[PDB]
Amino acid sequence: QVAFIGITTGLLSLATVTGNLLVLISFKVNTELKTVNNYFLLSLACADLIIGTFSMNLYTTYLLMGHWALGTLACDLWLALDYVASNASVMNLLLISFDRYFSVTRPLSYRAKRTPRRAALMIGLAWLVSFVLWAPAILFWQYLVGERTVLAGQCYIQFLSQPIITFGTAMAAFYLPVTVMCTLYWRIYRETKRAGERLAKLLEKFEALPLEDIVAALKALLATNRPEIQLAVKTIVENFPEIKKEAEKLTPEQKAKLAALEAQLADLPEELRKVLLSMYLTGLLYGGSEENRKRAIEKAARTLSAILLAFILTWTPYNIMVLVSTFCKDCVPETLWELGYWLCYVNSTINPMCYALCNKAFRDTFRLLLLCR
Amino acid sequence: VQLQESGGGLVQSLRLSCAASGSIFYGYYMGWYRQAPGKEREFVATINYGASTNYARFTISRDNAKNTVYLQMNSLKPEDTAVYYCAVRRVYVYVQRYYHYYWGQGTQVTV
Amino acid sequence: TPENIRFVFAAVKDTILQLNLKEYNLV
Ligand SMILES: C[N+](C)(C)CC#CCOC1=NOCC1
Repeated sequence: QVAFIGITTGLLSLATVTGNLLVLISFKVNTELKTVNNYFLLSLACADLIIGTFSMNLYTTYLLMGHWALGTLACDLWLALDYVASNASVMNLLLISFDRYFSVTRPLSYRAKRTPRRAALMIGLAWLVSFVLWAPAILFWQYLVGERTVLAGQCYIQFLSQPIITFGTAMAAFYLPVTVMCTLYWRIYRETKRAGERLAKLLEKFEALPLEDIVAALKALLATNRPEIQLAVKTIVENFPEIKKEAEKLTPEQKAKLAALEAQLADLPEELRKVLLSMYLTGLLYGGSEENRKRAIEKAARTLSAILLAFILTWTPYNIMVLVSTFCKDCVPETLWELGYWLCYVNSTINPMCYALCNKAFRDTFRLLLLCR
Repeated sequence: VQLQESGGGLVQSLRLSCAASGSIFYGYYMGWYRQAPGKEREFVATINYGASTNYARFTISRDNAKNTVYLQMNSLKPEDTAVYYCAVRRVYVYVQRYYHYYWGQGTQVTV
Repeated sequence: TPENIRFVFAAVKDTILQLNLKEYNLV
């Protein structure tokens, strides 16, 4: 069984190291990392590559040998390293949830106010909060209370003997982030549903309003110099070449509707004809007339359930047993706890498959940087 | 559970023992602390699952037939004198939350 | 006419809305 465990944990470490290391080098060779949206994924891979290369290997050695043979200093260094890193990925999931939440509730205000300097600073807070929350307590609670409670040869968080400090830090690391992430992604699911009907009624109102009134209102909004719309025009124009791709993939009747509308938009400037064309296609595709709304809402439901259940099914068994143990010490037999402590690292090997490999730009550069072609 | 260390000690190489009538010591944690005046809790050596060891000269061996340990020391120096208390049921327990019945009785090894 | 501009501020707001959702593969 030691050979079976060593093989299965070794493959998960090789898969995690290869999965995250390739993600870091995918957009270094590829000139498409001029995106602050991918900064959070780039930093997420930094924490998960640390877990894959350094945490799974030193934990599997801790269980297979049934012993920590690297000394107390390496135990505290590993414990601080993987608790801060797993926490950093958790608050990079919270940072990503907050970024996606404010890009759907305030798509214009948030994007205009978000700059590469600001996004990088936000990542700095996700790592600084993780650092302060975990590194001081793990590395020095044996000096806050002057005694090394951790058993020699064992390696666990040394302050978990405290009954209220454990509850507090489990709230700040898992419970509050889980409720905040669940609520934020719940409002994301609802906002996606509202965006279905909203865009549908807007698509109706393009028909009612004459095109000249829409054009004159576009000029009346693009003349008043506002940084909210100046960025919006550049973003809309930039994604025009890959927005007409979905026009071919649109409905048969809807394709003729777009073709007729762009015919009237002929002889118009590039910053106004392409800006107007994006609005019509956005409400045409995502309007969800009869069943497209259900398909898109369920698509979001499946993606969000997979993203969230990769958090509950990976972290809740660990955190539930920590809280339960604080009430009844003689509970949750050790075999259950051991499997649940390893189970947390399963998020680090699946996270690249949920946010990086889910993108179309990724999952294709991987083959270019792995097949050497 | 009572941890009766069967090794008296006072050997001027030696051989310690600890017969602790336990229920589940498989896949657990057996060890020894050389509790001397210098340090109240000092690492000595530990057997464990997989028959892997880790010292602080000596040798420590396992036996799962009767839940027993043999700290077969070799060429022990005079500084090795201490009160070795058995430490099974450490089980490298996370937050010692299952059963730390490890304390037991301590020997008197004099070198 | 104020009603037309605030219509455009909503349609443009939702064009960025679905474009951001596409960037997250969430729609
Ligand atoms: C214990 N393990 C390192 C395996 C997982 C962890 C951790 C600390 O970070 C967080 N607490 O619970 C949620 C995130």
